[PDB]
Formats: sequence, structure tokens, C-alpha cells
Amino acid sequence: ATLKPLCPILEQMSRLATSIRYIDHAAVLLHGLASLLGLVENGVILFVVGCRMRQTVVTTWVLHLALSDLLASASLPFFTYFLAVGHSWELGTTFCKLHSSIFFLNMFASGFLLSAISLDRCLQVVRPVWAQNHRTVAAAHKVCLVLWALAVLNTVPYFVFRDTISRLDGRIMCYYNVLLLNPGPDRDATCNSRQAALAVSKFLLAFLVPLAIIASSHAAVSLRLQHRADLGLQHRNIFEMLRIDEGGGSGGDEAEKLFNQDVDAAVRGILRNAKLKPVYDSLDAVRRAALINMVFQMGETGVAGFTNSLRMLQQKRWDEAAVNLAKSRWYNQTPNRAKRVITTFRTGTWDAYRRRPGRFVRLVAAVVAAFALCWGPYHVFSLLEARAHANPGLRPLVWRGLPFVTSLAFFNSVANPVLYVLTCPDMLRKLRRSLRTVLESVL
Ligand SMILES: CN([C@@H]1CCc2c(c3ccccc3n2CC(=O)O)C1)S(=O)(=O)c1ccc(F)cc1
Ligand SMILES: CCCCCCCC/C=C\CCCCCCCC(=O)O
Ligand SMILES: CCCCCCCC/C=C\CCCCCCCC(=O)O
Repeated sequence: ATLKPLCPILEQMSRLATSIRYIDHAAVLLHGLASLLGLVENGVILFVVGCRMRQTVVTTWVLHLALSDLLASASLPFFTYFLAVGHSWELGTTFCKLHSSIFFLNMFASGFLLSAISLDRCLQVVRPVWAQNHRTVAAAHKVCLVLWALAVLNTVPYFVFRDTISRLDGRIMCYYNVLLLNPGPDRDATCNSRQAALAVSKFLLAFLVPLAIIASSHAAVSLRLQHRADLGLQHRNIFEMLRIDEGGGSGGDEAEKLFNQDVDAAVRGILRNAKLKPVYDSLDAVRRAALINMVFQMGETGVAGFTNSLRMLQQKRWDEAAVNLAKSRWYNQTPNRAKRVITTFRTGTWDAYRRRPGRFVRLVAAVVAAFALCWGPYHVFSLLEARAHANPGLRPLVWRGLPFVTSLAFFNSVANPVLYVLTCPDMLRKLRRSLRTVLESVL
């Protein structure tokens, strides 16, 4: 036989005269239905958004946001089995680590994605010139891959410090064991230090900091839109295009700004090139603005690569240039930012990017609301559990609330897909269409 040293928080939990267990069937059914609903709801969401819906940047955020919830409701039926046998983990040690990791993986992922969403909207409003030339779908996909890697990285310690602990009544707990690996000379000290180190860091990186970014990005937008509304109602600013001085301040540090919008710098480069300058002189003010965007999107070298297209613009053969530009890799990989430039060359009319209002606003505000209401109460008790190492009086209070608010965060994965439909008419329409098509196939 063996013997492991445990933290005082655990030892009391390991001591609460019979092998017979009482089964709360109500919780079994409650978590049972939540498993099926959670899998089916997020299941059809991924299909509707990903297969039968036009792919943009915002729908990419939601797509990954529905993927983490799918994994979250995949671990749920194993937790139902846990309750079915009277609160006991009977599926080995390695499966205990993996099952627990999913909960934390979904936690960090959801907190990072809600941050990315708020920042994507912020860049769209605060820096219009940059956004229209770089906010592509492929970039949105690339960002998510980084976020998941950081999500996995932050769930590494929780995988390590999970362990199965035998009780005195026969049950087997699956919970924290901060002494499992590399315990210091002082067990009591390292029990408290690394426990608070987990509760505090998880509270900041995955909740408080997301909420801070969300609220901070929300205030920047509302003020920027108010200023823009005042500019639009001015007679002078009627046909103005590619503005920068909306944020105020001087215009001397334009070459040093992140998410750059230095329009003047590109113009000097255009005149420096022997290929682009005579073409630039041929075009009118509107078609010059579209040429600058091309320089912004692929650089001077790439724009000078379209020989036949430049020759067509210089002779004012617009429709002929439009046909040529449409058969390129530039238009094939990023159609949205490309179609806007090509059409400008055709019509000779400018289409304002800052005219287009944001989408999925009702969706994000609803998911955030559910996010703060489900993970809110959880972190409150989690921080108290770390505090309960020095104060013994808080311990019975933790044993009551923590099992509930944990299941509350669990049910967050079941709430979101319902909220997706109620705040997005396009989603609901596309769903009833698929539903009707499916039912018609049988008849
Ligand atoms: C009910 N059991 C755990 C409660 C807390 C908890 C569990 C769990 C499983 C996966 C992911 C997270 C989980 N949490 C919350 C957390 O890890 O912070 C099961 S229990 O009987 O072992 C238990 C009951 C009361 C308690 F205070 C601690 C553990
Ligand atoms: C296993 C059961 C659940 C399966 C439901 C349907 C799965 C298919 C979902 C969409 C697949 C194609 C997605 C294409 C968009 C890629 C966007 C991205 O992930 O960056
Ligand atoms: C499965 C149980 C989990 C449910 C947790 C609660 C989820 C819903 C949270 C609050 C949603 C409120 C939405 C706020 C926007 C209201 C829409 C409006 O009036 O414009």
C-alpha cells in the first residue's frame, strides 16, 4: 500500500461509516438532459453557420466559440455518470486529468475569444483605413489558432495537479492535489501559495481582464461614433475619403502608429516607382484612392506586377481591367477587400467603409451577459477556496456553493446556442430552411 500527503482543505473533505451511497436522481436527470441538449444544439449550430452560411470575419469568431462549447458538453455525460454512482470517480487516473482539462480549456478559450471579438470591433471603428485593407477572414482564422495554443498552454498546470483521492467511505474524488509534484520544505506554505496562485491567475486571465477589455473597447466605440456623426452632418465633409484625424491629435507620428494608416508615405513610394507614377497621374481623385488601397494591401511590388491591368486603367478601359483583376490570386483569396477596389475602378464612385454599421451586436451583448452570469459566481467561490486555507470558517460555506456554481458554468454551453438564434434572424431563417428541406426529403 502507499500513502500521499494532502492539503488540510482536502483532508477534511476526505473525512465526511458505511459504503452505501445516496443518489440524487434529480441532479442526474438535470445533467442528463443538459448533455443531449448541449450536443444537439451546438451540433446544428456548427452546421448552419459553417456550411450553409456566408463566411465572414464575425461568423468565424462564433464558429470557434461554438466549438469550445461542443467539447464542454462532450465531457458532461461523464460527469453524469459520476453522480449516478453517488459522487465517485471510477474511471482511472489519466481520464480524471483529461476530463477536468476540458472544463478549463473551454474556460480560457471563451475568455480569449470574447476579448478578440471586442477588439475586432474596436479596430473596425477606431482605425477604419487599416481595417478595410487587412481585416480578412484568413486573418481571423489565424488568430484563433494562436488563441487555442494559449488556451492549451494555460490548462497545462490543471492537468498536472489533478489526482484521484481515496476517501474513508469508499468513494474516489477527482480534484486538486497541489502536493502531487515538487513539494517544498514547507507543505503548509506551498499548499496555500500555489492554490491562491491558481485561483487568482484564472480569475484575471479568463474573467476580469476579458471584462476589462470588453468594457474599455465599448467606450472607445461609442465616443468615436458620436464624433463621426458630427462630422457627417457637416456640409464640407460630404465627399471626403480615407480620414485619419478622427481620433484627434497631431499628424506627425503617422509612420510610428501600430495598425498603420500612413497614406502619405505610400504616395511618395508610388511616385518613386517608374511603373505606378504615370498610371497614378492618369486616374481621377476617386480612382487614385483605390490605387493607394492596393499599395496598402499587397505593396508596391505586387501592384506593379499587374502589368496588363495598369495598362488598361491608363487608357480608361475600366470594364476590361475589371475582368483582368477578377482572374487573379489577389481577388481569389480575399474577395471582399478586392471587389470593393475593382468596382471603384469601374463606377468611379467611392463606397465608404465607415458607412457600414457593425453586425452581430445583439449577439455579442447577449453572450457576454450570459458569460458574466455563469462564470461570475464561480470565480467568487474559487477565490474563497484559496482563502479557506487560512480561515477554517469559510470551509463549510465552500462545500455548499461550489458544486452548484460549477454546474452553472457547465450550463453556459447550453445557454449560448439558444441565444445565437434569438439575437440573429439570419441564423433562425437559415435554420428553418434546413429543417424544412430535411422534413421534405422524407415526404
Ligand atoms: C463535486 N466534485 C467536484 C466539485 C467541484 C468541481 C468538480 C469539477 C470537475 C471538472 C471541472 C471542474 C470541477 N469543479 C470545479 C473546480 O474544479 O474548481 C467536481 S467533488 O465531490 O470532488 C467536490 C465537492 C466540493 C468541493 F468543495 C470540491 C470538490
Ligand atoms: C461530430 C458531430 C458534429 C459535426 C457537425 C458538423 C461539422 C462540420 C462543420 C463545418 C466544417 C467546415 C467549416 C469550414 C469553415 C472553417 C472556419 C474555421 O474553422 O476557421
Ligand atoms: C441553462 C441555464 C443557464 C442560463 C443562464 C442565463 C442565460 C441568460 C442570461 C441573460 C440574458 C439576457 C439578455 C440581455 C439582452 C436582452 C435583449 C433585449 O432586451 O434587447
